[PDB]
Amino acid sequence: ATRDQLNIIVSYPPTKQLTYEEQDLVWKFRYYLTNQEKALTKFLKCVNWDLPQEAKQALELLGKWKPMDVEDSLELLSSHYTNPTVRRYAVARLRQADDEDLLMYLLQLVQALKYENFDDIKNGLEPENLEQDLCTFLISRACKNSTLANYLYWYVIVECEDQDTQQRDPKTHEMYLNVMRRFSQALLKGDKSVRVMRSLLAAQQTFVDRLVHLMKAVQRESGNRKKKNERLQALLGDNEKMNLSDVELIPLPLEPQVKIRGIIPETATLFKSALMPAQLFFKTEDGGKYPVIFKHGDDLRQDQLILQIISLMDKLLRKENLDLKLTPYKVLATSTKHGFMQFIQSVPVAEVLDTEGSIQNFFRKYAPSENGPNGISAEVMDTYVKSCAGYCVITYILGVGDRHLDNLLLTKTGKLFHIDFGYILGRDPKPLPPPMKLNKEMVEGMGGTQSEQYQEFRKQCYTAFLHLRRYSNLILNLFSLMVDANIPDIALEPDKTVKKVQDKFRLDLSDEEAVHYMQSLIDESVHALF
Ligand SMILES: c1ccc2sc(-c3cnn4cccnc34)nc2c1
Ligand SMILES: [Cl-]
Ligand SMILES: [Cl-]
Ligand SMILES: [Cl-]
Ligand SMILES: [Cl-]
Ligand SMILES: [Cl-]
Ligand SMILES: [Cl-]
Ligand SMILES: [Cl-]
Ligand SMILES: [Cl-]
Ligand SMILES: [Cl-]
Ligand SMILES: [Cl-]
Ligand SMILES: [Cl-]
Ligand SMILES: [Cl-]
Ligand SMILES: [Cl-]
Ligand SMILES: [K+]
Ligand SMILES: [K+]
Repeated sequence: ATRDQLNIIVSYPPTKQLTYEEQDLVWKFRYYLTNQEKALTKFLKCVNWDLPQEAKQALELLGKWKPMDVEDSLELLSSHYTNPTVRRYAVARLRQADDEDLLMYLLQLVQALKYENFDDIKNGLEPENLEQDLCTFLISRACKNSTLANYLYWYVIVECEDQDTQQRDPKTHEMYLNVMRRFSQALLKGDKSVRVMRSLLAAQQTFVDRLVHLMKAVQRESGNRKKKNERLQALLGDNEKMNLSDVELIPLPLEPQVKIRGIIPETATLFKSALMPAQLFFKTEDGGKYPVIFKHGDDLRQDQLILQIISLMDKLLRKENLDLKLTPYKVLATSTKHGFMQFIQSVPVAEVLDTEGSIQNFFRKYAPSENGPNGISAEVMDTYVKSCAGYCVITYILGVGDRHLDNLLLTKTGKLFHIDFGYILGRDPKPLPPPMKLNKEMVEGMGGTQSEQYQEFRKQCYTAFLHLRRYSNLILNLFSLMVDANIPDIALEPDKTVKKVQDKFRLDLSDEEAVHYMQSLIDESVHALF
């Protein structure tokens, strides 16, 4: 009875609001839940931190409570929590995570700095252990891991440049400046290995500055795209002036593990789109090539968030031994006005239909198999079905809209994936958008609704939906740290952002019911087509 109600309360998503009755109830069975790590956050939510006496007893129970998982500690860094001890406790719990998991959360943790003590961040500048705040922790971990240092720098530099924040929230703007100042300071006071990282960061910044200047200069050629391409390739050739073809092996901001010698001038060209982004081939240290897209005049931060979340969702699926052949390509804003994207060799589905008439034709042309399904390589088909299922569930959870055949891309190995996430969290250029985004071309690609593939596709959809639901706490916690970020589709309804994602998980349904729900969603989406 009562215990049953308590179990339901602790089972609530981290972002669900407890009623007054639910809160007073939790406060009553405090000592009866100290050994339930998943209940710690619910107790903390039910404490009046404005009352000295109340907070004192609460902090005491914190010390005797079974430590909470790192995934749940993210909740404490949200704006909801202002008690320094709780926030310090959250950092102590985050310290228990390795750098691979920490990097999965860094984007959100940089936003969570908005909820930290600004004066402490500033005062730190030269004129469970709980001595480190978030800023100190991130800087500490970055000094030990150049990959974390890379993303910390760029994530924070972008927030420093944000002119919206500068005008509307000068205090927050200054804080991020102070964060950058604290970072530089720590680097200059570190070991030889640490200090060199600072100059590497500076080398990256100047390279990006010269690339930006290059893009503007290309736009000085008033000719057609061919003429602009010739201007681009010519300017890239002059390392004396642009200094972008021969550099001192600096980490690639988009992917710091990749060291680059410069950009191949002769293979650089501009896309035929309004902003004319450039496809650039970086020369890597081992003689290889890393193709990127560099876009100027666009805020990539919404795309950056979605691809960071898709990367996380892929890793989660992979952890559960489910590889759905996803394409979490890398995105890095280098400013609110420009950034990099990892280029994935592929062809938009609209172009596939224009040139080959169908996905299946395309597959047969490049991946034929006599005994394969519909004369298509079984491996390619298996990749297509899995990637279809993965993105079908992922785009559904994230509420991605504006879905057409030009932002649905396909590789010759069978990988299908989505790009250009200008519409997320339920927004769409059109009203009454389909809840699930499963077009006829996709279903035809796998052999139609009568094909076994289809059935397998739904099976994969079920599996993925159940797996991701298990991580709804982590995913919702990360989104909760984004509610105040300068992201268009979040800024529109900040208060409703987490709810919109939470509802997609249908955590009110059991696993069995959730599979039925997914099936319905798939079947009705296919019926609409039909
Ligand atoms: C024709 C027209 C437009 C595009 S954008 C594109 C592409 C490849 N990787 N990637 C990663 C992110 C965004 N976009 C891409 N391929 C084409 C082909
Ligand atoms: Cl009530
Ligand atoms: Cl109380
Ligand atoms: Cl703080
Ligand atoms: Cl570095
Ligand atoms: Cl402020
Ligand atoms: Cl250097
Ligand atoms: Cl441009
Ligand atoms: Cl191109
Ligand atoms: Cl053009
Ligand atoms: Cl990314
Ligand atoms: Cl193409
Ligand atoms: Cl955008
Ligand atoms: Cl809409
Ligand atoms: K990839
Ligand atoms: K078309």
